[PDB]
Parts: sequence; structure tokens; C-alpha cells
Amino acid sequence: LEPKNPQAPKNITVYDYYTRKFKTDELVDQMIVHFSMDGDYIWKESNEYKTQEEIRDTKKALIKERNKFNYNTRECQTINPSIRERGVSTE
Amino acid sequence: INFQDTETRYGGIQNQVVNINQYVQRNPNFIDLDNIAELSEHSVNTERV
Amino acid sequence: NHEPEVKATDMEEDMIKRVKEIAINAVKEYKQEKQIAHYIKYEFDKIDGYGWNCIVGRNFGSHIIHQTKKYIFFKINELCLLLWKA
Amino acid sequence: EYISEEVQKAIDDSVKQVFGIKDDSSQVTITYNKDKVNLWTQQIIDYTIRGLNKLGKHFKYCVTAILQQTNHAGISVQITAYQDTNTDGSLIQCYEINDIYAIVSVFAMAV
Amino acid sequence: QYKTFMGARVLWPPECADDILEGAIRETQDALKKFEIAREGQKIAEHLKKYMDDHFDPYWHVFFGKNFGCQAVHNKNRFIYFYIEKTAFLMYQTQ
Amino acid sequence: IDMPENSEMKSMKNDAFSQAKFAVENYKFENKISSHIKKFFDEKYGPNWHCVVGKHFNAYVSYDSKNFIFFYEGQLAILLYRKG
Amino acid sequence: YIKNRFYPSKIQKIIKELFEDRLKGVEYDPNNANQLSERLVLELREKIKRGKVPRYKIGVQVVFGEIKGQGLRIASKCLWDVQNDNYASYTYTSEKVYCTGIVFGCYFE
Amino acid sequence: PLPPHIIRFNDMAQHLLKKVIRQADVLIKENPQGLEKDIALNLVKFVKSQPEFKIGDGEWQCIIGKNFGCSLTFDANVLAFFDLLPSRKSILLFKSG
Amino acid sequence: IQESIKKFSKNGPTLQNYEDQLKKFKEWKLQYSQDLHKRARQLLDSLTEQTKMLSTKLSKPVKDIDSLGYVMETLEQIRKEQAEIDMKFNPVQEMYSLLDNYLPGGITDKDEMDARSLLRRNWDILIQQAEIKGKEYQHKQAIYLKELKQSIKDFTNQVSIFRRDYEKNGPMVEGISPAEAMERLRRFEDEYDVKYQMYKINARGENLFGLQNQKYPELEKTDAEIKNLNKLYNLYDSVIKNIQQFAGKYGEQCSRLPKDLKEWQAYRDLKNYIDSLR
Repeated sequence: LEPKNPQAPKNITVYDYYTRKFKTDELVDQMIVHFSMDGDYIWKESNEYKTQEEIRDTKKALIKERNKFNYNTRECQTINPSIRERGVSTE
Repeated sequence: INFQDTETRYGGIQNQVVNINQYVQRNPNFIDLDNIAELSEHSVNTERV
Repeated sequence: NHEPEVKATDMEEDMIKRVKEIAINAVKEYKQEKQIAHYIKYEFDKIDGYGWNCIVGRNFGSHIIHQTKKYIFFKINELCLLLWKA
Repeated sequence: EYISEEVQKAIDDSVKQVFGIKDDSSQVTITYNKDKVNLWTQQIIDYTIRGLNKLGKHFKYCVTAILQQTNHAGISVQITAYQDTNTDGSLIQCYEINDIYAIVSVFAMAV
Repeated sequence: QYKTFMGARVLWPPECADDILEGAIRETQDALKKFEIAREGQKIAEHLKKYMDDHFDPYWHVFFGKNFGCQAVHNKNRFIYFYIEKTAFLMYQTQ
Repeated sequence: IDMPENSEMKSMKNDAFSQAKFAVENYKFENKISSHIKKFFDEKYGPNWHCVVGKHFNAYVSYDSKNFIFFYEGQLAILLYRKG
Repeated sequence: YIKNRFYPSKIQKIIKELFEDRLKGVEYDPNNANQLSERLVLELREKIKRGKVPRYKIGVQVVFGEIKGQGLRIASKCLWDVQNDNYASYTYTSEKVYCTGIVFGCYFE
Repeated sequence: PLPPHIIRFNDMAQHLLKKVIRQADVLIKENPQGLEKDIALNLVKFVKSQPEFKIGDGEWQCIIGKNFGCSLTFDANVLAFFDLLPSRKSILLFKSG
Repeated sequence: IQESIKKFSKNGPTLQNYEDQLKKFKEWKLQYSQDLHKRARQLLDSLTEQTKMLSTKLSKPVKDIDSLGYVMETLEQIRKEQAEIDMKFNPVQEMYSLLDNYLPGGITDKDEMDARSLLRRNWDILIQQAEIKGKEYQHKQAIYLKELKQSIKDFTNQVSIFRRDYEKNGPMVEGISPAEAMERLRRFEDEYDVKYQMYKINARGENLFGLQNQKYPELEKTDAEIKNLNKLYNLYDSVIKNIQQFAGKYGEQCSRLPKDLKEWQAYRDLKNYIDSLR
């Protein structure tokens, strides 16, 4: 049958902020997915244990014999125009 | 069109609890959260006489 | 297309230039918000250790802190990119 | 005009050929990964359905799959159909390597 | 090919959720029928958009008439386009 | 007869007229006309706009302040406004 | 020729009220978990017996488990003509449980 | 009963979140005009006050928006992100890692 | 009843919501008008206060009325900002449009009329003055350059007579001058201070016209010599006045005694006295 996936869109678009055009896309991924859940458990992997056990090792040994002086609050906000509702006709 | 029938079955999986090396939470974790909606195109017309 | 521009900043000169370069590269490469933030965050986590935070968008306001010499808020072609450490 | 055991054989061919390796060292080199799981799921289903379309049978299929990271949580998988006694049917399968707990569930319906 | 629906002619396969569609389909001819006539212009589309914002998601746009046409971006899968008795109706949502 | 307004100095108001009147002659179906106006105004100023063309239609929309332009161009009517 | 048709929102609702009122924030007891699935699967099937879809064929499926800082992916793929056949699904999670039910549909012909 | 809301992503124990919801709703009513600076300021200065919320690796951050995207090295214990349905403000709360 | 309006007011409704009630709709209008008017009053007062400070700076001195400087840039910066400032004002224009739609007022409008109009008063003068000044100052550039020429010509000889004053007056090592030196040293203090402010205004003018900045070596020599002198003499004043206010404390004063910059009569005077203290 070469499946098509109902409850899928026909095309996808996104603004490109370097070349100012849009650019659409008509090949759409067609895998139903529901309840994707992300994990945080990590078993005798090479890459992770050294990076984590080593930072905590250095910290606890250092305190066994603070440096980063007190932080400074700040603020910034974007400019947010108002939303209005105007309706006109040509009839 | 009278088409009654019924069945059942079950999967499941092996069980085993190790709990020697267990219980790590990678403390300085990172994630990527947004509040953007998806976008698409269409075109529409009405017949011209 | 146009160069960046800081609307509010706290950095040293040589460090302003690096974020300039990486922001241009990020926008040239990826095309989505969380992707942009994720890429810039990885680049400065590579260059300066752990603990960067970055928020990119068009509509947001913030109350945050940071390390004193590690905060910037700059705009590129109507995109507000905010970056800070700790 | 089929046999569900042959369906299971086709599924096993797919999964074993795709990731399953005869020598048991790289499947520990391939543990559950947050990054790579998406490619794995879509690739598994796509290759499996390629195998299913290699069959010329006029019957009508559908697929489902589940990937559990660890045995600790536990899970229940159950089927219940409303279908034909003669030709229609379903299928399930459970699968395990070192830290990847995979399941497939298929439905075969006539026409 | 503008397949028939129990409201009117709707272009299919639909690019809007079925519940949202059914809401639009029933509300348009109800709201026309009860205390509304074709002589009045804006005060229809007023009510239509109000009704959509009350129950469904907040930001809608409605365009209807006897001749027009548009290209437009919109939220995924939130396009309603239908004729009824030679009258074009179009509606879509934006975040 | 009707001319709803927008920002000052004729940065935008002046631009739309000049573009629309290339647009009306150069095509026949509305499709290319509305696409052309929208496609230009996305490159020049803003990230997401909306455009309508026709002889007769009713409409009523939400938008951002001082970004709503409506004008009767020849026999046709052209409507334009930003949003998003 | 399909006068009466399957629509997703109806079954979406149906599973929505079934799940919350039956589960009622229960915990994942091993001795009963498999059979919990057995009761409410047949209860579901009973509900779709009055789902008002004559020829659509109903391949129910359910998942039920406990979340423990745990990552999981569940996904499916289809083989059917879009014009007639369609599906529906729902998920539901409390602080330590997750139950998710998917319902197929194939117009017989 | 809580005021209605949508949880896009929560990781702390529910009670912490409940307190956040009640205070946030009453505040958003209390300050129905102005800028979202003030919402962040007041929310932090309340949230920073209670003897609860004791454990903190870095310290508090509150962000508000209607359109954005972010990547955050949050502390693994506490993070929340949700929306207030009358006004639809996407509100993000965490502790710096 | 005010209760219904109160209830709805409690919700802190948006401006569109206010517009919708106005569309639905005199008592109700006035009940809305009170709150809307106080909003207008607050914001318009603050904003016109800022902009009238700016116009006042355009009008306060006679110098900036005739001879400008770098300051215009800062005004121009705020004029860049003027776009920005109106972006945090535009909440008020539309809101007051709604207010004066069906309540033109005439009673309380006075302050509104003053403040709002004052903003655009600034704006119109900003156009007109900026053009007119720019043209007329472009006409008479050469005369300003000549004024600068006479200014520099006088300042060079002023520095000449200045430097000539030093060698036979005051801190030059000639005479005894017992502890009166601070008075003459302080008059010299004010002297080169005045010269230094004159130098700064000259620098402003020179950088205005984009010339090489004339650079003056003698003033630096003045400043260095006196800097060492005045630190020493201030220490001398402190020690002797404390001594007169009235020993171990003086032992520590003796602990700040040593300094090898130079030997003076005043220095050995303080040394002999503090020896006496010991």
C-alpha cells in the first residue's frame, strides 16, 4: 500500500533568518508516536562516569583541604506590540 | 455481515532486580524546551466567470 | 543577513567577537529555535566548561543572575538571543 | 493461506539482521542511548515492513513496537481483537539483548 | 473534487481535526438560520470567530464571501475551507 | 473611500501601493498576486504577514497595532496586515 | 461505500472516561498487574461494542506500567487506505503509573 | 481544587508545584497590567522567601514568555514549565545547575 | 450598580476587553473613565517630564543656545531613543483615543492637553531647529574656526606666562617661607585647575572640527611636581595640627615618617619636632 499516515500534514515550512525566504517541505515523516519519555539512567558507560565522578571527586577533595564571588541580578525584556481586533467589509 | 469472533493473548517480559550499582541521576542534566507551533501552507480560489 | 548588535552586554572585547562568530554560524546552519539554543549552548560549554544557559526567541522577559562578566543580550534581524552562565 | 509462525520468522529475520550480532560484545557497545533511539525505532519498523512487503500476500497488516530501557520497571503487554476466526489473526514477540527490552505486536486482517 | 458532507461541499481529505470541523460545519448553518440573514455582513463573522474562541483555541481568522483567494501560513492541520450554496467560507488558526 | 492606517513617515504605506500595482497587472489569478505581495513583505520587514485579494468578501481578523492596511485598488480590493 | 465512518475524537473520549474512573490512582502491584490489564481490556472491548462502527475492525491494545526515572518510546506504523481506515489512541500518567491504550480500525470489505 | 492549567513539563514533587500555581494565579490577577519583569521579580521574591524550597545548587530563575525556545542546565531535582489558560503565559521556573 | 462594574474591574481586563464593553454600550462610561484617566495621568506626567527636561536642556544655557558641543550627541542619542521612548508611550495613545472617543472632557483635559501636546511640541521643534541650526551653522563655519584660532593663540601665551610664573614664585626652592606655603600652593591649585578646564573645552572644540588635538607638555609637569609636593605638605599639616590638638600614636606617625622623594626644610622641621615628641 505504501502507507500514508492520517492525522499528518501535507507539507512543512519554516522561516530562514539568514536567507530571508521561507522554504517549504512536502516530504513529511509518517510514524505515529505517542508517549515518548526521556531517560536519565546511565550504566557503566565509558563517557559519563569519568565526567561525573571526577567533578564530584575534585570538589569534595578540595573542600577537605568560596571562590566564585557573589553574583549580580539583571533583567531584559523584548518589545511586545498589542493585539487588537478590527473587522471591515467590502460588500 | 454478521461477523462475530474474539481472541486474547499476552506478552510480558522477564523480571530481575539487581540493585548493586543502582540509582544514578545525572545531576547537571540539560533539556530543550520550546513553545512553538508547527506551520504549513495552502492556497484557495473561487472560479472566475 | 545583517551583522549582530548588542542591546545590552557585559563582556570583554575579544569575547564579544567569539559569540558574534558563533551566532552567525548557528543561524547559517540550523533553522529552528531549540536547535539554535542547543548549538550555541554546546559551543560555549566546549570553550568555557559547564553551566551556560541560553534562551532564544521573539517574545520573552526574564529575571536571572549570572557570573559578573558572562552575560549578553543581543538581537539579530528581529531575533532576541539571551545568553548567560550559571 | 498463511502461517503465523512464518510471520514470526520474518520478524525475527528483520530484528536479528538489523542490530543483532552473533558475537556478544558490540551489543554492549550499543547500550540504550537517548540520541540514537529514534533512528533505531524508525529503522527497525521500516526494515521490518520492507520484509513484510517482500511477501506478496494480499492480506492487510499493521505494526506496533515498544522499547523498554531496563527490567526494573516492569510492564504488561496484552492483545484483544475483534476479527475473523478463519484467516485473520495477531502476533506478539518479546526480545532482549543486554539492556534493551524490545517488543513487537502485529495485526493481520483479511482483504 | 469538493466531496459532499452533511453540511455542504468540503475539500477532502480534510486538513482540520474532525471535532473542530464538525463544530464549524454545524455552527455556520445554525447561526445563519436562527436570527441571521444574508443582507448582514460583518456581524456574522463576528459571531463565528467569537464562538470558535470560546471553546477551541484562541487565535482565529475567518474569511467568507463570493469571490476572493489567499495564500497563508497557519498552524498545522487547522485549515477549514468549504462552499455552501455558492458561498465560500475559509477559516484558520495562528499561534 | 476607506484607508485604514499604519505607521508614520510612509515607510510601509508608500511601499504597498507601489508594489500592488505592479502586481495587479502582471497576473490574472489572485494566487500569484497575493503570493507576490506577501513574499515581498516577508523579505523586507517582518516574519509573518497576511494578504487578501478580491472583488467582494467579508473579513474580520486580529493583528498587531498600526500594521493593518486596507485599500481599494482599481476595481479590486486589497487587504494586508501582519500577524504572528 | 462508507456512509457511517470512524472518527478519532469519539474513541478518544471513550478511552478518556474509561481510564480515569477505573484506574483511580492505583499502584503497580505485581501479583495483580497482568490481570488488571485483563479486566479493563475486556471492559474496553465492551464499550466499543457500542462504539457505532459496523465494519471497522477493532484490534485493541494496552500498556500498563510504573514510571521510575525511566525513558520509554512506543510507536506504531500503519498499512491502510486513508480514505476509510483510521486509528485512535490515548495516554494517561499519574505520579508513578502510566497506562496507554490504542485502538485500530479497518473497514471490512 | 487547583485553578485550571496545563503541565507541559514538571519534575518536582507535586506539592511544590501546587504552591506555585496558587500564588502565580493570584499574582497574575493582582498585577493584570504592566510588564512581565514585575511578575518575575515578585514571583522570585516570594519563592525565595519560604523555608521550603531549601535545597539549591545555583539559585532561582523565572522566565515568562509567549513565544521562545530554550536550553537549560537545570538542577536535576527542580524544574517546571506550564501555562495559565485565561491568559496563556508560558512560565518557566528552575534552579541553576 | 457599582458592584457589577467592580466585579468586572477586579478581573483586571485587557484593553480589548474595555473596547468590547464600550462597543456593547453615560454612567458606565464615566465609571470606566475614572480609572482610564488616572492611568493617563501617571504615564503622561512621567513621560512629558522626561521630554521637557530634554527641551529645557535645549533651552537652559546661553552657550548651548549659541555654541553646542558633544552634548548634542547625547541629546541626539535620546533622539535616537525618542523612537524607543514612544514605544513605551504607545500604550497611552490608543488608550486615550478610547477615553476621548466618547468623553472629550474639557474639565480635566488641561493637564493632558499640556503634557501630550508638550511631547509633540518637542517633536516639531526637533525637526525645525535641527534643520535650521544645521543649515545656519553650516553657513558660518569659518567664523567659528577663527574664534577657535584666537582661543588657541591666547591659550598658548597664557601657558607661557604661567610657566614663567613658577620659576621665581612659590614652590621653587629659594627661601624659608615657614609653613605659609600651603596658601600659595592652593592658589596655584586653583590656577592650573582653571587652565585644565579651559583645555578641556578646547579639546571638545578641536574634536568637533576633527583636527589634531593640540597637546601641551608643561601642564603635566606642573601636575606631577605639585602632586608630590601637596601629598607631603598635606601630611605635614595633618601631623602638626594633631600635635597642636594636643606619643605612641606618634610612634606610628613616626612609622610613616620615612620617605626618600626629597629633603625639604619643612621635612626636617617636622622631623625635629617629632623627635621632640619622642
